[PDB]
Amino acid sequence: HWGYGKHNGPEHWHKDFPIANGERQSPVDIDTKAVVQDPALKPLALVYGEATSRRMVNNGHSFNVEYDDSQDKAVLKDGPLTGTYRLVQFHFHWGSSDDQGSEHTVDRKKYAAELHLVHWNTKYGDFGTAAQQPDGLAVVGVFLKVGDANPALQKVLDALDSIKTKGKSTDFPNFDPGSLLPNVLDYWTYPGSLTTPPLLESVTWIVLKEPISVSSQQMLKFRTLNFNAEGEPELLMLANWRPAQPLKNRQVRGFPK
Ligand SMILES: [Zn+2]
Repeated sequence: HWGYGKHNGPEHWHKDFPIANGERQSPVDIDTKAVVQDPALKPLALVYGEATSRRMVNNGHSFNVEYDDSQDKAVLKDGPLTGTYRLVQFHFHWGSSDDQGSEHTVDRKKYAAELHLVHWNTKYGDFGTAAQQPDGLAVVGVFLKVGDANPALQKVLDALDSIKTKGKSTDFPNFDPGSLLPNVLDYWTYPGSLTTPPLLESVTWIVLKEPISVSSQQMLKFRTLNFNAEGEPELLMLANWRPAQPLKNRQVRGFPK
């Protein structure tokens, strides 16, 4: 019953998911003057060479590109992390116009979209178990800044016609998730939550400082998706972002500064 409209949107999620008003909620605004250095932090290690994409799916809230996380195929290590995290899926958040859509903001600046690469700590054996633990998940966030068309990204947007409505899926093999990363991997990090229900406070957020590009024409395609299933009255997926939440006792750290 949750979504992003007037009566089911982020303001109302707390009715079914009281943790929405928790102490470690995401996204947040990254106040760059407040960012702290920490000598414990390392370079990110994105070990995506053997990444194996499987399918793309419209789940009525966004669309996900799913990865085979049966083995250590595409992993995230180092950065702020202890141990090894496996990539399970990535997905996007976007807005109804180009001036908004990112979930994290940077000194209150909003980008057109935000990509989330979701990973789980292999110490827990499976995603479901990892998801209930403070150190269980790690999500890399990447901003999409309107400008030049992005080839790579197009490679994803072309498949959207095959999954217009809720529950539809399409084969999507051999997509390199590294192709959607900036080449410089400087990051901000803070302890946070999933940005969609159930909003579990089990995420180590790693938000890249450098955006990737997307054109205005490309942004249109995200907005062609349907929230509804086929045979139901149309309700376009015009926007699917949660706004910034109170930072409360937390500090954002930056690497390398
Ligand atoms: Zn997300």
